[PDB]
Amino acid sequence: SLSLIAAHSHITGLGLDENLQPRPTSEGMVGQLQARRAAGVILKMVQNGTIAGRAVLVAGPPSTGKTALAMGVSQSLGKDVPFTAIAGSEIFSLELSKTEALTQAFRKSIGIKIKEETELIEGEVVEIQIDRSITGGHKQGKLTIKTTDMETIYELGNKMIDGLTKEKVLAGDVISIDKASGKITKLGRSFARSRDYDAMGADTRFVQCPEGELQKRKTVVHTVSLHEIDVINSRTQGFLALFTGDTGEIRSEVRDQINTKVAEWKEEGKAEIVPGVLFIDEVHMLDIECFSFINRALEDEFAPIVMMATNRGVSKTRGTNYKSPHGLPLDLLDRSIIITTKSYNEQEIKTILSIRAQEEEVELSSDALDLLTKTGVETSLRYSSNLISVAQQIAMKRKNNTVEVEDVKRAYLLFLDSARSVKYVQENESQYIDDQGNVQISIAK
Amino acid sequence: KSLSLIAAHSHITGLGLDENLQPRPTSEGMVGQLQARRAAGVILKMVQNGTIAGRAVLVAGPPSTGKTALAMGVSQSLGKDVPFTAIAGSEIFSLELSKTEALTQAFRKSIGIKIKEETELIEGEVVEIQIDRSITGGHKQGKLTIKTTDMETIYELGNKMIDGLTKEKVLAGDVISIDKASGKITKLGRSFARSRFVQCPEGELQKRKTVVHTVSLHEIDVINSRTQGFLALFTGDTGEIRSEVRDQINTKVAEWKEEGKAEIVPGVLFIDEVHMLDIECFSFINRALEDEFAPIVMMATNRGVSKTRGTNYKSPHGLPLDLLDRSIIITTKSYNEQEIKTILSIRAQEEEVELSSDALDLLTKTGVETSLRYSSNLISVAQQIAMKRKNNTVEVEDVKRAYLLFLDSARSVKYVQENESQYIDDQGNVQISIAK
Amino acid sequence: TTFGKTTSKFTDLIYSSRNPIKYSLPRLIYEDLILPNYNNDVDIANKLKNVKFNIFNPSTNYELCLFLSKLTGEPSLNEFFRVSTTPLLKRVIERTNGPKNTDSLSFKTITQELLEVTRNAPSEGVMASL
Amino acid sequence: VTRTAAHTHIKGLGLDESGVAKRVEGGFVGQIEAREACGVIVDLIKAKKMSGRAILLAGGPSTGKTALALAISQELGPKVPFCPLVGSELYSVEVKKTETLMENFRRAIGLRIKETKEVYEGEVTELTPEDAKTISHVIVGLKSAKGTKTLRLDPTIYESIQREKVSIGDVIYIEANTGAVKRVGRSDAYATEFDLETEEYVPLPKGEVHKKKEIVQDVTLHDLDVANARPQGGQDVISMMGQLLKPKKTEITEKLRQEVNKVVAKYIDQGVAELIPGVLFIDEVNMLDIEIFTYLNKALESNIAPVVVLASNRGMTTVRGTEDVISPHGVPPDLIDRLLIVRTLPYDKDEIRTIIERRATVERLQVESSALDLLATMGTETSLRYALQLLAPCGILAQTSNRKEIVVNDVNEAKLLFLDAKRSTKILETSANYL
Amino acid sequence: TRTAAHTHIKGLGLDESGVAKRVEGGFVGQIEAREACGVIVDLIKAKKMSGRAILLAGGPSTGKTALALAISQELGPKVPFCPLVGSELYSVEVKKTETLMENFRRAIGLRIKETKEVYEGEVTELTPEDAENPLGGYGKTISHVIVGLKSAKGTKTLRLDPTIYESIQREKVSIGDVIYIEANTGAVKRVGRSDAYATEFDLETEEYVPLPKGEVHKKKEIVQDVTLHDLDVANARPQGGQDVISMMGQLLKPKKTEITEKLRQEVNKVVAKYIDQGVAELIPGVLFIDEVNMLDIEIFTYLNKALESNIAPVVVLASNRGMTTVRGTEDVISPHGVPPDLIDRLLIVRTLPYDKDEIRTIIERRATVERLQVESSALDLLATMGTETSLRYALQLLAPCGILAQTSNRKEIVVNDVNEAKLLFLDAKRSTKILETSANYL
Ligand SMILES: Nc1ncnc2c1ncn2[C@@H]1O[C@H](COP(=O)(O)OP(=O)(O)O)[C@@H](O)[C@H]1O
Ligand SMILES: Nc1ncnc2c1ncn2[C@@H]1O[C@H](COP(=O)(O)OP(=O)(O)O)[C@@H](O)[C@H]1O
Ligand SMILES: Nc1ncnc2c1ncn2[C@@H]1O[C@H](COP(=O)(O)OP(=O)(O)O)[C@@H](O)[C@H]1O
Ligand SMILES: Nc1ncnc2c1ncn2[C@@H]1O[C@H](COP(=O)(O)OP(=O)(O)O)[C@@H](O)[C@H]1O
Repeated sequence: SLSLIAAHSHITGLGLDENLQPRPTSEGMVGQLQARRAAGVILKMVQNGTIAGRAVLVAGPPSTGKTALAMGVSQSLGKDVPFTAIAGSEIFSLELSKTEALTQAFRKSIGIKIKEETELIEGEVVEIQIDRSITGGHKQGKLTIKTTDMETIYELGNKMIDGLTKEKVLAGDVISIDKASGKITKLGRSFARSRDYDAMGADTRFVQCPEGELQKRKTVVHTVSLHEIDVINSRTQGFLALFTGDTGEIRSEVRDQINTKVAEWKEEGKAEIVPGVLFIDEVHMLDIECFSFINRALEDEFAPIVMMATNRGVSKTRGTNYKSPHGLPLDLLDRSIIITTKSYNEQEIKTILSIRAQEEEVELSSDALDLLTKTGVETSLRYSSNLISVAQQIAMKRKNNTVEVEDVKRAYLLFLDSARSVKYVQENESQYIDDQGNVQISIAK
Repeated sequence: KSLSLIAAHSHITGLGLDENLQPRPTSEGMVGQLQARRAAGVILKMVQNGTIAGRAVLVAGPPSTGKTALAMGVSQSLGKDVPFTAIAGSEIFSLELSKTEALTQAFRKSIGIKIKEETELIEGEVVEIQIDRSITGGHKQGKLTIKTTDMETIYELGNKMIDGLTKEKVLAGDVISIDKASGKITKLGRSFARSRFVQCPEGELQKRKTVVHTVSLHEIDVINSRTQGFLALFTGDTGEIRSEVRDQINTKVAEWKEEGKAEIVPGVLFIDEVHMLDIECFSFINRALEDEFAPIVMMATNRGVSKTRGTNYKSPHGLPLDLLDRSIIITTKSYNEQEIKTILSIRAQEEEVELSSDALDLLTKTGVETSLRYSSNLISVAQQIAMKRKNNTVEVEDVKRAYLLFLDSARSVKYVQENESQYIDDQGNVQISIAK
Repeated sequence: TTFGKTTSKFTDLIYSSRNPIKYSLPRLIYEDLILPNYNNDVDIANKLKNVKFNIFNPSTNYELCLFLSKLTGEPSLNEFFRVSTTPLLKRVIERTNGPKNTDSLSFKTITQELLEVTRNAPSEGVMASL
Repeated sequence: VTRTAAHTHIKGLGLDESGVAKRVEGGFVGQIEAREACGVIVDLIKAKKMSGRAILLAGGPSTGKTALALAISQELGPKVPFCPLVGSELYSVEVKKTETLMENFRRAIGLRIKETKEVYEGEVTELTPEDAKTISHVIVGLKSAKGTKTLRLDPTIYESIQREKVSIGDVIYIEANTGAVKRVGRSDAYATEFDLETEEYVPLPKGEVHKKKEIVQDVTLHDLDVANARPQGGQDVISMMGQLLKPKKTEITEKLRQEVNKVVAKYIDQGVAELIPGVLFIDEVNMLDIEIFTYLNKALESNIAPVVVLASNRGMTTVRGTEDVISPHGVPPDLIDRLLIVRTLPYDKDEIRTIIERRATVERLQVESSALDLLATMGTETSLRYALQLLAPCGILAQTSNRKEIVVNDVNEAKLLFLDAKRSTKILETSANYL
Repeated sequence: TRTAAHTHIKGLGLDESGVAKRVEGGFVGQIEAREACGVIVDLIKAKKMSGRAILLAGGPSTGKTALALAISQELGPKVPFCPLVGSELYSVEVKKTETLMENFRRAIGLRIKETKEVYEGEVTELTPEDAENPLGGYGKTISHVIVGLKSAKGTKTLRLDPTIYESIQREKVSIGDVIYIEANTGAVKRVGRSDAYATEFDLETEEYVPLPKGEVHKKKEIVQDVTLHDLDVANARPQGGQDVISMMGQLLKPKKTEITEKLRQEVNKVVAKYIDQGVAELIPGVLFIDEVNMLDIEIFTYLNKALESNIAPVVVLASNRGMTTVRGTEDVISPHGVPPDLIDRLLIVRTLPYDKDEIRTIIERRATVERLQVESSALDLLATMGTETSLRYALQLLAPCGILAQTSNRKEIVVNDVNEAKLLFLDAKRSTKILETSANYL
C-alpha cells in the first residue's frame, strides 16, 4: 500500500440520510449541518446530470472544513465520475497560456463511457506450422496453444502471420489473442523454460503459465475524458503527450470536431456522457482574464460543475487595483451560489480531535483530551491535531502505551503556535532581520 | 601559445612576496598596497594548502585602486593546473539557465580532479614501407621499417595497421606517433632530410609515458548526465542539469579519493562586480559555501552604502548583512605620487615607449590631478604623435598635444554644463538651430 | 580540419577528416561511469528503471495497455512499450504506415482529409490547385 | 588529505536513550530544547506512519538551524533520503515553480530493491551458432585461469555479441540477468600473431568465470517519474555524442504519477520493495513567492508527501509577491497554521569559546589560552562567524613564523589584515567617493 | 438532455418586413436591439459589406450573449460563427496579433462543389495481361491490367493502365478485397475485406466491411465546406514527402508560427480565381468577441488596421463597462473600455434592463425548458427575488428547488422549497453583509 495517514483521511463521504438530512456525527464529518445539506444537493445535481455549467462557492474563515467538504463530496461521488482538484497557482504556466490551461482543466472533468466486450485466448505457444500455397500470395498457419488444463489448435491468416512475425514468438511464449479485434500481445516467457537459455537478455520477462479455460469472455467499461481525446487527435503519437504534458495549445477546430463526434456517438448510441466536478482550491489568486474566461466558459453544454473555496474577506483582486468581496469580481459573484461555513465550538472540536486521534492509533486519557480541547479552543485546531502525533512519540520515549497530561504539556513546551512566536519575535526584534535589512549579530554591546 | 597584443594587466606576473610572506616595494610588476598584498598572500597559502573549503573573501575599496590587479596577481601566482574561474555579475542573467543553475555551474567549474595515467607509445621515423597484395587482393601483407637515433627495427603489419597507414598516407622520411591500443596514428612532421620539419626522435622506440590529467567537476557532471553529450561543453546548451547526477558524482569522487586513484585540487572563483546580483543569488551563495566541494570565492566591489538589487533598502557594499557575516574583508587604499609614477614607468616599459623625465613628471601631475587610467591611456596615444614628427622619445609637446586632443571626465562635464541646450536632457529637450 | 595530406593500378581515397581541437578524457571516468563492470551498477539500474518499473509493460500494466489500445487503435499491445524505449530518430526512420481498426476513439481531421486527396492529384482540379 | 567546510564537527543530535541532551556531546554545545524537539521529530520520522508533516525552526542568524538540519540528516542515516534545498532554486526558466516543488517533493520518497549481480567473464574459446535464416541458439565457451565453462545463449545476446565484433580469443563480459555484453579486448595468448596491430591485449582473469553478488539498489519516485516520462524517447546505454534534439523539462501529468504509484504498490505487495520516506529541507523559505506558499497547502495534503523542514531568520517581514501583508518569519498566515515552530536561542560567551575550541580541534590547530580568550572576546564583540573564519589565517601566520602554536600576536595581525562588517561600514561612512 | 444557461433561444423573433413581437423565439423584451440585430442579419445575408464592426453594450445580465447566439441561430449552421473571449488572444507561443488574425480568418467560409467519378466494389479477378512481343532482359511485361469489379446489383470488368499494377502491389490488393478507384488519378486503395470472407479463418486481424451498394460506376457531386484558416494552415505546412524534417515535425509538438501575409495573399488570389470560374462561393461569418475591456491597446490598433481589409467579415463586440481606462494606458478614460479611434468605426447598440413581468416570464420559460413545474405563488416569490437581488440568482435557484421537491417525493415547486433554497444558498449581497460584519480573520 502506498498511502499514509493524510491531513483529512477520516472523511469517507457525506454524512447524510436518504432524505438529505445530516447526522450530527457519521462517516467522518462532525457538525456543519447546512453546508453538508447544500453539498448533498450539489451531489444530487451532479448525479442527475441533466444540467451543466454551474459554479458554487464555498466561503468561510480558515480551518472550518471547506476542503473537508470537497473531500467528502469527492468520496461520496464514487468512482467512474471524474473529479479534478487543482489549485490557483497551477494555471500560471511557462509553456501554456492561462486560458488554455483553464480549458484543459475544464475538459479533464467530463468524460464518456465506452463498453468493450472481449474474447481473450491466453495461453502458451507450443508449435507454429506455416503453410504456403502454390501462388504464395497468402500464407496459412497452424497455432498450437496450450493451457495447464487443455490444449487445442487454431488457424491463422496472412495478417495474423504478418503480425506474429513482428514481435517474434517461439515455443514457450505466453501470448493472448482477441477473436473479435485481433489484438496481439506478448506477456513474456513461461517459468517452465527458465533454465534452458542460461542468460535472460534485455527484452525478455518471465510470467507464469495461465490456467483455466482458453476462451474467456469478459466485458470492460472504459471512461475516457474529453481532454484525452483532444490530446490523442492532435498528433501522430499523442499518448506520450498525455503522460508528459507537452500538449502545447491544442487548436479549437479539433475541439469542435471532437464535440460533434461525441454528440454523434451519443445520438447513435455507443457512448454516454458522464459529467464531473472541477474543484479549484484558493480561487482568490487568479488573474482577472482567467475570471473572465471562467465567466464565459460556463455556458457551454459540455461544462462541468465548478467548486471554488475562498477564505478571504473584502480583498484586492489580482490583476486589478480595486477591492472586491471574496477577492472575486461581481460578474462571477452574480454567476454563483455561495455556501457559507461557520466556526466550531468546544464539543465539535472535541469530537474532531477524538476522531483524528482514533485514526492515528493514539490512545488519549480524558484529561489530556480535555487539555487538547482547551488548546483547540484557544489556539487553532491543527495545532492540537499535530500535538497529538508529537505527544504520542513523547509517550513512546517514556515507555508508555497511552499518552498523559505530561506528554501534552511537554509537547506544548517544546513546540510553539503562531501567537507565542509572534510575541517572542516582538520582544526580541533586534536579533531578527527587519524589512530594511537591519540586524545585530553581536550579543555584547 | 596564448596570443595577446598588450593587456591592461599584462605587467602583473604575480604577488611580490618573500619567503616570510612579506611584500617587497617593487616586485613582479606590483607596487604599493602592502597590507592588501600580504592578505592576498595569506589567501594564496590558504588555497595552496587545500585543507579548508568554502571561505569567501571580499576586496572592497575606491575605484582604480588595484583590486583587479590583486586578482590577476593571485591568478598568476597560482600557476597552471589549478582552476581559476573569473566571471562578472551580469553573466549569470541567462535566458536558458536559471541564476542558481548558472551559479552552481560556476561553482563546480572551479574544482578539479587530478588523475595520473600511463599509456605506451611508439614514435620514430619511417624508413621504408612495403604493401603486398595477393592475386585476388583478399589478404594484405606488409612490412614497416622504423628507426630512431639509437635503434632500428622492422615490423610485420596486420590488416588493420595496413588500413590505418593507407588512410592518412605515410611516406618515407615521415616522423609519426603510433598508439597501438587505440589505432590512432598522427604525423608529427618531416625529418631533416633534404636529399613543417621536426627532428628525429631519440631513445627507445617503445616508451611508457605518464600523462597527468586535470578534469573539473562540471565536465564529469555534463558527461554523466545522459541528456546531452560532451559537445555541450563547447556549444553551451547544458540546460538545467538535475541534482541526482551531481550526488552520484560526489559519491564517486569521494570513493575515488578514498581508494587513492584520484586527488582533489580546489581552486578560486573570482566574481567581479558582485554588487549587481539579486538577493536570490546572494541567498544561494550563503548556502552553497558549506559543501565539501566548494571553492574559495573572491568578490570585488567598489560601491558604498547603496541599494541592493531586487530589494527596496540600502546595505553596505551593496550586499546583505548575512553575506557579509561569512566574509573577511580586504581593504585597498588610494595611491601616492611615487606609486603613480612607478606604475606609469612600468606601463611605459610594457608599452615599449621611451619617456623623458619631464614628460613622466607631467604625466604624474596629470594623473594625481585627474585619474591614473587617464594617464595610462594618454601614454600610449602620445607615442603616435611623437612618431608623426619622426622622433623616438616622447617629449612634453606630445603629452600636451594628447591632453589637448583627448579629454577626461571633469573637463567633459564642465564643457557640457554650460552648453546643455545643445545636448538632449532627461525630458528629451534639445535645441538644434544655431539662432533663436 | 587536420586530415591526411600528401607531402609530395588505382589510388585509394579514404575519408580521414578530423578536428584540430582535441578533448582528452581519462580512462577512469569512462571505465567507472559509462562501462559496466563488477563494481558498478549501470546495467542493473538501467534494467530496473526501463523494464521492471515501466508503466507500459504488459506483464504488469495490462489495463493501461488495453485502455491505450482502445484510445489509439493499435493492433498490438506492445506498441507503447516499444515506442517509449527507442530514440526519436530511430522512431521516425523506421515508421511504417500500418493499418488501424475503425472501432477506436480517433479518426481523421478535416485538414488530413483535404491532404489525402491531393497526394497524386493532377493540375486544373479545384481542390488540388487550392 | 582532509577537508573542512563550516561543519563536520557535527556528528549527531547528541541525545541519550531518554531523549534528553547533554551539554557538550556530538559536537553540539547549548540549545537543549531545540535538540530534544529535533530528536522527537527524528523518532516521528522513524515511525513511518505520518505524511505531510511541516516543521519550521526559527531564530537569529548564526544560531545553528542548518547545523540542526544536518544533525537530523546524520541521525536518520544514509538509508533515509535527504534533499537539502534553498528557496531560490524553485525558480527555473524551463518549467513552472509548482512543478519544481512537486519534483522536490517526490525526490524525498525512496525505495530499496534487492538485486543479484551475475557475471560471466573470460576468453572466448568456442562461438558456434546454428540455424533453426533464423538462429535458434548460440553456444559460447569461456575460459579463465581457474578453468573453463560453456553456456547456451539466446539469439538476442548473440546479436549483442555481434555488436561488439567478438571473435575467437577475445575476453568478454556477459551479465546474466540484464544481458549486456562488453568486449574487454584480445587475450595475451594471441599477442604475437603480428608484430604491430591496432588491438589492445589484456591478460586472463585470475578468478572464476562465474561470479555471484548480492546488491541493494536505492531509487526514489522522482527517478521512476523521469524514467517513464522521456519525451524524445528511450536512450541508448552508450551515447558519448549528444542527442540530435535537446530534451527539456516538461510538466509531468498527474496520471503518470498515479500509474507510477500503482506499479510501486504492486511491487511492494509482492515483498520486493521497501518504502523509505525521507526529509525535504528548505533553507531561506522567506525567498518564496505567495504562489508557491499556496501550492504548499495542497502539496502537504497528499498521501505520499514527505516530512518538510523550513528555516527562516526574518521577523515581521512582508511576504514576497504582496504589498500589504505583514507576517511572522516571512511565512503567510494561511500556511503558518499547519506547522509547529521550534525556537532557536542565541549563545553566550562560554558557548562561543567552546565552539571556537572545537573548531580549532577539528581543523588540527593548536591555540593558546590567552589567544582563545581574545578570540572569544572578538566573537562576542563582532560575530561568532568572524573568529571561526579568522582561525585559519592565524594558523598560516603561525606557520610562516616557524611555530606550531597560535599566540596573541598572530590574532592581532589577523585582526589587522582582515576586517569585519562593522569596521568596513565605519570606513564606508567616513569616506569621500565610494570608499 | 443537457441544458446550460441557454438553448431556450431560437432566433430573434421578427416577422417579415416588420417589428419583432414581444413573445417569440424565447426572447422577452429588448425589442429595439432585436430589430437592430435583424437589420445586421440582413446586412450579413446581403454578402456585400466587409470589415464592419458592431459593439453592443449594456449592464450585466441584459442579453448580450443571448443576442449573439440569436445572430448565430438566425444565420444558420452553414454560416461560420467563431465565439471568442478577450482573454483568449494572449498566448505564450505567438504574438496576440497573429492570434487575432487566425481568429479573423476562421470566420470566412468557402463552399466548393466537385464532381467525382469512382469505381468501387469487390475484386473478382486480377490478371496482369502480358504483351504479344515481350522485351528481352525482362519478365512479365504487362500490356494492360484486367480487373473485374462486383457490387450490389452490378458487375463490370475494366481495362486499366499498366502503371496501376504498381499501386495494386503497393497496397496489397488480393481477390475478395473491396477497393475504391479514382478515375483520373488512378490511385487505388483498400477499403477492407468483404463480409463473405469473415468466417474464412479461425483467428485473423482483418477489417471486414459490407459490400457497397449501387452501381460500380457513378457520378456524384460533392459539396464541401472549409474555412480560409484551414486553407492557410494546410498550405503552410509542407506536403507529404520523404524528407526527415516533415515526418520529424509530424512526430513532435505542433507549435504555432507567424503566418506571413504572402501566403494569405496567394490564398486570396487563387480563391478569387476559383470564384470567377463559378465553382466556389464565399460565405462570410461572425467573429464575436465579448468582454472587449480586457483587450490591450496594441490589439485595438491592429483591429483598426485589420478592419480595412477586403476579405474581412463582420465582427461583433460586447462590453459592460462605463467610463474606464483602456488597458495598457494610464490616462485614456474612454466609454466601454474602447479607445476613441475604434469607436468612430463602429455602430453602438444599446440594451435595456428588464421589469417585473419580463423577469417573471424569463423565469417561467427557464423552468419550462428545465422540465420543472412551478406554482403561481412560487413564481411570484422568485420574481420578487429576481428584482430584489439578481435575475441570474433567481435563475440558478430553480434546479436545487427541483431537487428539494424530489427529496420530499413531490413533482411541484412551492413556497417552502424556495424558502429552504434561500436558507441554504446565499447571493452576493448577504455574503458581503456577512463579510463586512465579521472580524474572525476572514
Ligand atoms: N466537519 C469536519 N469534520 C471533521 N474534521 C474537520 C471538519 N472540518 C475541518 N476538519 C479538520 O480540520 C483540518 C483542517 O481544516 P480544513 O478543512 O483545511 O479547513 P479549510 O478548508 O477552511 O482550510 C482537517 O484536517 C480536518 O480534519
Ligand atoms: N599596485 C599596483 N601595481 C601595479 N599596477 C597597478 C596597481 N594598482 C593599480 N594598478 C593598475 O591600475 C590599472 C587600473 O586599476 P584597476 O585594478 O582596473 O582598478 P580597480 O581595482 O578599480 O578595478 C590597472 O591596469 C592596474 O594594472
Ligand atoms: N550549538 C552549536 N554547537 C557547535 N557549533 C554550532 C552550534 N550552533 C551553531 N554552530 C556553528 O555555527 C556555524 C553557523 O551556524 P548556522 O548553522 O549557519 O546558523 P544559521 O543557519 O542560523 O545561520 C555553523 O558552522 C555551526 O557549525
Ligand atoms: N430577453 C431575454 N429573454 C430570455 N432570456 C434572457 C433575456 N435576457 C437575458 N436572458 C437570460 O439571462 C441569462 C444571462 O444573460 P447574459 O446573456 O449573461 O446577459 P449579459 O450577456 O448581458 O451578461 C441568460 O441565460 C439568458 O437566458
